[PDB]
Order: sequence, then structure tokens, then C-alpha cells
Amino acid sequence: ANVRYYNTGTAPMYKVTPTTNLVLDGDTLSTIKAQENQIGNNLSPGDTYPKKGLSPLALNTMDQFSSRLIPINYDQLKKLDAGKQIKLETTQVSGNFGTKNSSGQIVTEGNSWSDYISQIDSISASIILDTENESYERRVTAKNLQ
Amino acid sequence: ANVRYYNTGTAPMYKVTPTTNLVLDGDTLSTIKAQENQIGNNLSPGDTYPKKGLSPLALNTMDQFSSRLIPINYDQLKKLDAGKQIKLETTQVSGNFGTKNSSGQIVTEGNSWSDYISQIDSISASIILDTENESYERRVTAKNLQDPEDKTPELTIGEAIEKAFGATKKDGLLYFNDIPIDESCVELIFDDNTANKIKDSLKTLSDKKIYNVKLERGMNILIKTPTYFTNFDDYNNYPSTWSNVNTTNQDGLQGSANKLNGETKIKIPMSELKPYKRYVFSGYSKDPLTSNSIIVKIKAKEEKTDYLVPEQGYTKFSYEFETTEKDSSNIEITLIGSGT
Amino acid sequence: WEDSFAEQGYKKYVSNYLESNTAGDPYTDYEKASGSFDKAIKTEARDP
Amino acid sequence: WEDEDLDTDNDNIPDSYERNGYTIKDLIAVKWEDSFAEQGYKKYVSNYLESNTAGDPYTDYEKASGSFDKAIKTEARDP
Repeated sequence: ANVRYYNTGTAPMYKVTPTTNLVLDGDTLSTIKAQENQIGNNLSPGDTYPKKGLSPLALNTMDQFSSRLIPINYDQLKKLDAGKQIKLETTQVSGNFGTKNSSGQIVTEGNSWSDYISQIDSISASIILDTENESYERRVTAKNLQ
Repeated sequence: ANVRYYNTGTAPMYKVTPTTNLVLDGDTLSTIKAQENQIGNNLSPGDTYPKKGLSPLALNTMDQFSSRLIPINYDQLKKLDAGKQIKLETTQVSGNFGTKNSSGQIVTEGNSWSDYISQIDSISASIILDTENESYERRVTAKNLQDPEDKTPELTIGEAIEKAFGATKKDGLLYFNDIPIDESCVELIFDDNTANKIKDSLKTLSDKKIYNVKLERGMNILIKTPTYFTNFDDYNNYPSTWSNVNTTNQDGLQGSANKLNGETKIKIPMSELKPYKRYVFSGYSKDPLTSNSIIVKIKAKEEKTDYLVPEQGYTKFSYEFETTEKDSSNIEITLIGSGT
Repeated sequence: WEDSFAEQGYKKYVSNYLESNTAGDPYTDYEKASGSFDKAIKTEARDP
Repeated sequence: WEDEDLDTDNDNIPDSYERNGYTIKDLIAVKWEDSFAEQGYKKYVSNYLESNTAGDPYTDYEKASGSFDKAIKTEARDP
């Protein structure tokens, strides 16, 4: 598959890794966690990987170390050869944020974006504004009146 | 694949690992992160890995630890055997830098360059010089004005170039290792965001120069020096000695003191310019009676142009033409007309 | 906060003084008003 | 003292900073006079409200003097 990314929000992400899912027709062939080939280092908010002038990124493997190309049986191949399409889905994503040390090294080392999500999504509300060239999705706090 | 890197800018980088990407025709064959084989230990700025005197560098595998050579199916083999070409690109480059202790020993461990990229890019603007021997890309810090708290000194373009490369302010102009970088004598390419901002900032100033307009946050500017330069005081680097040279007040500008009728001629052979390209030709204005400049070079368009000066005011102009392919013929340009 | 600060373009915001991280993101309130953390964060997210 | 109240610990004097410039001598930032461009000395200012005014992790006093690396191009010494 050839694929690029997007990022609409308020924060960059260092060491971005999405783990995606393939579906053909009601079923799930495989769910990939991305290897070190298709990892991304920098991704600023309101941008994409790679930039707006290049071809997309490849993925072809499913093993942890990049080997073992993805299999399909006979019947799914013959059904796929009748013009049908597969669909690509995002299950979840992970990355890192930026903390700064003593007026020095901005250290981003295992400071994971995973363990701050369940807190923020049960605290804020969600606003999406859409226009003709890009969208935006923000989360904003509100008060429990109880 | 055989490939060698390069470097440009200011800083070195240790333990480089590029991630490359292959493309045939709209598709994507593979994107490979570099393994331990083709890793590069050092890159001194203005050089290449490996050095000038050796073979380039080959990559052939894709795994985590190097085995399992890169595959291609049958149809793309039939596409490639037809004689088409595949293309190779970079997506991102990570590495380390050099920090030390208080007069201790240099440590390079976890001092990753990857996290300092997006912090720098959204603050700076980009300036790329293209000379005919190397290139030079720089990032220069900027000032925001919508936030009053964001203190920094604001400076103009003509000082930003002065601090980007180390330039000597000779006689009001400036040079870079004895090449004239003037507002007048260089070719300045912008894009629509940059040009849209700067030409809509020019009408607010008295002096209609573009070096002394104010810097902003996000800009991408390319400068390029020409090959053949016709300064009339000195430095007309030219195999074609000019015909009917006028010698009256030829310092720079302010010296519009030759008003002659007739033609001047230049003939340039193919041994000193490189073929197969679309050159650009630029200049400034005057208030003569009338003139034309004729191009008579074949395998291109060989028409001439109308001069059509609106004023005396020193107005630039630019045309284009194509080259031959290493023939015995020379490109001949004539300047005909009455008035200057 | 005063009304004259809106003339020079300053903002105005409050927070909760029973946690140090009132919007849940791991930056503190003083880190987020005084923008001394990272520049590539957009300026409209500095308010807590 | 009175003209030595630096906000960020960039090890540099804010009196030396908002003014015309500051120059490195004997690994100490000193004030600027106009008889120094005959020697080869530069002139530069920055923002004192930040410890890293450019973004790369070298500090201001680090980058003004030559105290960080030698293979860095000499075109990148002002902050």
C-alpha cells in the first residue's frame, strides 16, 4: 500500500507510529503495527508525511523485523481481481511529546503520548470546524456541575 | 542502487541514517531505512560521503539485519526492461551532534537531531544561494509582531543576507568571496506567498529597493548568480570582446551618460556554455528613442523583441531562449537601435 | 488584569487552583501562559 | 549590580544586550565601541528573554565565543 499521513491539531508528534488495519469485504485480513521503515521522525501540526510535493510512503510487511510479506489465499485473490477495493483503517496511534531540561537539551525519550489520552477525552468536549482546504479538531474543557 | 550523499549549510552531523524512497511511475516500490552497512560516521560541511576520490555507496537490502534482497514482480520487470527510469528520494534524515562537558570529553549519545527540527523551522525563514560551483542553504531567525511579548531584534533582508554569509560592504554594495551580490546584479526567484507579501509591502516605503524591506516569519527565497556579467567598470568575464564599446561614465548606475545610435554585437561559442538548457537574459532600462535585441540562434526561437521603454527609470527585463547541441555554430546576439 | 492591557494586544485567562495541570496536558499553567516550552505549538493553545 | 540583572541564565549582561552590541574578550562579554571593526571584531544583539534565542541547543554565551566545536562554519557565530 502507498499512504501518506495528516495531522490536524495543536501539537507536533515526535516518533510517530500508526498501526493500521486492512478490510476487504466485511472481514479483516491483517492489522499492521508499523516497523522502522515507515516510522516518521518529525510531523508538525497542519502538515503531512512527506511534504506536498512528493510521492507517498510504502508498506508491504507484517513481521516486527521487516520480512515476511503479507499473504492472501486463492479465493480472496479471485474475488479481489473482480474490481473490488480494500479499505484502510486507523485503530490507534502513539508518539512522544517535548519536555525541556535545565535550559538545555529538549529531551523526548519515551515520554509517551499514550498515557494522557483517556484523561483528556473524558474531561473535554470536541469541536470540529471544516472549510474547503483543511479542517481543524480541538478539545476544550468544561465544568462538571455536580 | 549506487548513491552518494552530500552536505550543505553550517553544521556537521554524526551517525547519519537516511531513509530513502523509490518511485517508478506514480507507484512506490519500497522505502528503506538505512541499516548498519550504509551508515555514515561523519559529514564535514561542504563535502560528500564518501570522499572525492573513491567509489559511491551501494545499498541492496531492506531488512532490520541485512538479508532478504529487495523484490520486484513480473509486470514492473517488463516495465523496467522497456528502458524506463526509476527515481530515488529522501524523506527525512536523523543523526546526532557534538556536545561536551566543562572542558571534558565530547559525548555523542542520545543527543538526537530529530527533535530540534520543527522547533527551528517554524521560527526561521529559508534562503538558498545557487552558485555554479556549489550551493548554500541557510535558515535565519525571524520576528513576529502580532505578539508584543516576543522580543527579538528585527532586521531587513539586506542585513539578513549580510549575516547569513560573511559579506564585506564594499562601496555601498557587498561581495561574497569576490563575487558581486547586489540588488542589481543577481537573479532573485521567489514564490507566490513571498512575492505576494513583498510586492504588497513595497508601496508603503519611500525607497523602492527590495533589500531594505522588512523581514517576516515564513519565507522561501532563492538567489542565483548568473554566468555572464556585463559590469562596465570592471569584471566583464567574457570571451567576446564587446563591439563599439562606449567609454563615458561607466561606474555603475548614476552614469547614464552614453547615448549612442547603432548596433553592438556578441558571438559566443558552445565551448564555454553548457547546452540543452533554457537560459534567461536580464537587464535594466534607459530613455532612448528606439531599440531591439535580435537572437539568431537555431533549434530555438530566433525572433527579436520590442524595447518599449515607459520611462528612463531603471527597469529590469528578462527573456529566454534555447541552446544548440555542441555544434560549430555560435549564438549571436545583436543590439540594434537609436538612442543609447 | 486591566482593561488597558487589551490595547497593547495582551490576552486574558484564568485556571483552576486545585490542580497544576488544568487542561490535562502534561504542561503546567505557568509553562503554558509564559510560552517557554516549545515554539512549534500554535499560539492559540497557550491559554489553559 | 544595577545594570547586571539578567533574566535568563544565558550568562550575559542585559545592559550589554539591548544596546548596540556585545563583544567577546577573554571569555567575558564586554560592551561595544565603534573602533573595533578595524580589528576583526563583530557586533551582534539578540533577545535576553530566552536562553536559546535561535533554537539549536547551543546557548548564547556558548555560541558567541568559540567554546562549542571547531568544525562549525564560522558564518554561524552570532546568535
